Amino acid sequence: MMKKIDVKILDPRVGKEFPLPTYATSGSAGLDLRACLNDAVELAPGDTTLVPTGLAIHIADPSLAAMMLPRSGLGHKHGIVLGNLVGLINSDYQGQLMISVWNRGQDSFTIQPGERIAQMIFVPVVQAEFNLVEDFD
Amino acid sequence: MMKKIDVKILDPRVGKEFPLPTYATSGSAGLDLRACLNDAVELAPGDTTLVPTGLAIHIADPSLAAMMLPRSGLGHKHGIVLGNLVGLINSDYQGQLMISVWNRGQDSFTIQPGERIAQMIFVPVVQAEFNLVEDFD
Amino acid sequence: MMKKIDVKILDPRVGKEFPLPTYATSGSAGLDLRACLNDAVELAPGDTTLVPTGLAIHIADPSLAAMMLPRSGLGHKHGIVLGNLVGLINSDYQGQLMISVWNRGQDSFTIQPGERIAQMIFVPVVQAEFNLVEDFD
Ligand SMILES: O=c1ccn([C@H]2C[C@H](O)[C@@H](COP(=O)(O)OP(=O)(O)OP(=O)(O)O)O2)c(=O)[nH]1
Ligand SMILES: O=c1ccn([C@H]2C[C@H](O)[C@@H](COP(=O)(O)OP(=O)(O)OP(=O)(O)O)O2)c(=O)[nH]1
Ligand SMILES: O=c1ccn([C@H]2C[C@H](O)[C@@H](COP(=O)(O)OP(=O)(O)OP(=O)(O)O)O2)c(=O)[nH]1
Ligand SMILES: [Mg+2]
Ligand SMILES: [Mg+2]
Ligand SMILES: [Mg+2]
Repeated sequence: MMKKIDVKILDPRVGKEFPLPTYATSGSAGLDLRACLNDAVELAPGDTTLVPTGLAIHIADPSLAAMMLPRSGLGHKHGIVLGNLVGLINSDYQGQLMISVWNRGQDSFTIQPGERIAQMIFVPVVQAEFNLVEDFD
Repeated sequence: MMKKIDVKILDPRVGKEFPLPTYATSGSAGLDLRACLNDAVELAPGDTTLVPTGLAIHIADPSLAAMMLPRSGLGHKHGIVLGNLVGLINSDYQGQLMISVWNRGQDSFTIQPGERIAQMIFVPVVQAEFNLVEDFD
Repeated sequence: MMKKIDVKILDPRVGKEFPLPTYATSGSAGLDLRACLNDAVELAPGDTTLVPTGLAIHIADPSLAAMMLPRSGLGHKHGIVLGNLVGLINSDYQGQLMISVWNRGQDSFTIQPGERIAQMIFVPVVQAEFNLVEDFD
């Protein structure tokens, strides 16, 4: 299923020096997000840094959310994952998309400007209404 | 999409001193879960603690699951995430919802009673049946 | 919702000595994945190891992805989680399914051959097309 998502470019290098997020292939679940940075950021073991994307999206449909995830290679091989583990993006969020980058491993890592440092999937979400009961079936 | 989910209150403070989980806004993907605790729990760096919710849900529809996730602020800023990383709640689970709270950072943290310590999304899930093949297309 | 997923057995012990992944119950969201190993692997605190499944799947439908997650018991109780935190499996991926096993805790752990070391859910995914705007609504 396809959905057009409104995006506001906040940094003029996004779409230019830092390409807009893209699906690496046509069967790819996730779009790879790029670090919108002026200079490289050295992330020491155990440390977390907030990386700008230079963009804002507005999902708008409350039946939809996005989830930011590590990329497998960075996570597995380099211990470069998310400080919030999974980043949940609400349909009504219109701020800048930010990446909490966490070095969960033993080796210092250089986050380069423009690096595809995380990915994001769009998934349907269901809004629950609680029905109080004394017992289940 | 909307779904009524049966909930059993297990601790009588849930719905009273500890509010039932709620969507912070109407476009929010996740419901914030509250720590059903008698007293605050001090979580040292690197440590994990099992936090009760004082509630049980029964999703019941095998086309639906819930996923518990860190909240971004706690995860990023405080290193307060999940010890199981993501908590998957099965449609047929009827036990108490529990939160594995893990301090992945360097600073000791006080989990207060009633704190919105994690969030939960409901997502559709697909049940796979494997089709054995010698080769793909 | 149900979906047949093509699977290629890559190791002849899969489906024999190492059972194919299964839903523990009929309301279970996830299939438990087994470590296709010749011998046990001792995973020291803080270390990551790549575990084969001995199988390959081909989801094929770009409206579907899988997500690999820790199992709650291993994650919470033993600190045995995923080095990539969540493993996203793309619809067009046809390689061997691999598990990045990460010991996030303080105790050494033996990964036995055949152990149900992680689980996998199939979720619908939406492919986004960006619509550039100057302002949101
Ligand atoms: O990796 C992330 C995670 C979240 N967000 C944004 C989008 C999301 O809608 C908002 C709030 O996320 P969450 O609800 O997980 O964090 P919170 O701590 O509950 O903040 P709030 O009180 O605003 O809901 O932060 C990001 O930009 N990056
Ligand atoms: O953060 C969590 C994660 C899970 N659960 C409950 C709901 C879920 O349905 C059950 C089992 O979860 P999972 O299948 O991930 O753990 P397991 O180690 O495989 O236990 P089991 O053998 O019972 O399936 O534990 C929670 O209360 N909190
Ligand atoms: O735990 C995992 C995660 C991923 N994969 C496979 C399936 C997935 O389709 C592929 C690529 O995953 P991802 O896109 O997260 O990693 P990447 O670093 O971006 O590699 P690539 O550049 O190939 O997309 O790796 C696994 O076998 N196990
Ligand atoms: Mg990728
Ligand atoms: Mg929130
Ligand atoms: Mg299980």
